[PDB]
Amino acid sequence: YVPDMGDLIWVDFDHRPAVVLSPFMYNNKTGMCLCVPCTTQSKGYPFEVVLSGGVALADQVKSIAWRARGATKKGTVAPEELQLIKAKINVLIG
Amino acid sequence: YVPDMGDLIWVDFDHRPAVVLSPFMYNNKTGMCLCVPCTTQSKGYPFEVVLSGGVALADQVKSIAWRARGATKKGTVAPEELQLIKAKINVLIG
Repeated sequence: YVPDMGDLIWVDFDHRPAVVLSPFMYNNKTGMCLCVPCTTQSKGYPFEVVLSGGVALADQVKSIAWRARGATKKGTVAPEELQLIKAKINVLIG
Repeated sequence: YVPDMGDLIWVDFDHRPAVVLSPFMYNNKTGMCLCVPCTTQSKGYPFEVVLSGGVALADQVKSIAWRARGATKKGTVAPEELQLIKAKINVLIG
C-alpha cells in the first residue's frame, strides 16, 4: 500500500485518521506524506471541513512518516471535500 | 513576542530553527503557526531553499504550538527566500 491524494489513513502509534494531500510519486519516493487530522465533533470553527461518512482540521497540516509507521487505508473523502481542504490551506499559507 | 510571516524562530524542547509561514493574526488568535525546519548542510535535494546567513526544508511544513513552548526570534529570511518556500509547497499540495 502506498497512500494517494484523498485517502483516509490510520497510522500506528506509541490515533486519529488523516486525509492525505500529497501525490503518490512523492509519497512512494520519500516515505513521507503531508496530511491533515480528523476529529468527530463539528464546532463552527473556521478551518473545519465536514466529511460525509468526520471533520478535517485543514489548518493542522503535517508531514508524517507513513512507511516507517505502517499506514492502513480506512476509505476515501469526496473530491469536493479534498478541494475545500486545499483551498483553506492556500488562503492561510499560499 | 508574536511570530510573523518570514521570521526565523527557535522553540523550546524536551532544536532546529524554523521559518514561519502563517500570518500574525492567525498566530496570535490560535497560539499556533505553520512553519518549516532548517538544517546546516546543502545536499542538492529538490525541496531545499538556500538561506543567506541555512537550508529550509519546504516539504516538511508543520503546525507548531509556539505560545505554549516559548518561542524566541533568531532573525528573518529574505523576501525572495520566503516566496520560494511558499511556491515549492504550492507545487506539492496546492
